Amino acid sequence: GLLEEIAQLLEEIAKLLKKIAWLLKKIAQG
Amino acid sequence: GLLEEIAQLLEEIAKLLKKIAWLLKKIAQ
Amino acid sequence: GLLEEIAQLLEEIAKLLKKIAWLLKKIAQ
Amino acid sequence: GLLEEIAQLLEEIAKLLKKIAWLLKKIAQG
Amino acid sequence: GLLEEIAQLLEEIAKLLKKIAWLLKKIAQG
Amino acid sequence: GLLEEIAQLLEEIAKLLKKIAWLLKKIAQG
Ligand SMILES: COCCOCCOCCOCCOCCOCCOCCOCCOCCOCCOCCOC
Repeated sequence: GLLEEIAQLLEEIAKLLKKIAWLLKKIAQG
Repeated sequence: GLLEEIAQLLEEIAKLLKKIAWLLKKIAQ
Repeated sequence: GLLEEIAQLLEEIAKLLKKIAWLLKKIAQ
Repeated sequence: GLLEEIAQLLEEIAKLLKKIAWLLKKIAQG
Repeated sequence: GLLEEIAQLLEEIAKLLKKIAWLLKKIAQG
Repeated sequence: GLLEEIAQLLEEIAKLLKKIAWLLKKIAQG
């Protein structure tokens, strides 16, 4: 169903934001 | 530091998005 | 209800984004 | 500067999310 | 670099948000 | 409809995220 499809896409965005946060922590530890 | 604080805020946003996904599956069921 | 919970989570996300913006200005200034 | 421009764009995204929340509350009310 | 990597992930987030937007439009189509 | 408005707001957020991605590339350049 399409709501389950959107839910999976949000789960994918959440994973990408976590990846950005990890990168910023590296910029700060710069 | 300020950049580390921003990163922690992004992690909080991700947790909120996962909660939205859980709610959407409940709506569908 | 489930949709209202989703809206509340979006409002929380917006507050977190405003905090990130303030921190960016402190980095700049 | 450019960081201040990004800050402004994040403030705009926050405003737009707040609008989506407003709209979802309206769907739920019906 | 790390900023360019963040930029790429932000672009992917934007693409997924557009897919969500399209699925929302399809939900409106039944 | 309201879902369609939400979809368009998500598209606008996606555009702002793309602009942030551009500015981050410019900061890196720079
Ligand atoms: C039937 O009923 C259906 C209802 O269906 C409802 C569906 O509702 C769906 C809602 O979906 C909502 C989705 O929201 C996504 C929100 O994404 C936010 C993304 O934020 C990114 C923020 O990124 C910030 C990056 O900042 C970098 C700073 O870098 C600084 C470097 O400085 C270096 C200078 O030198 C030190």
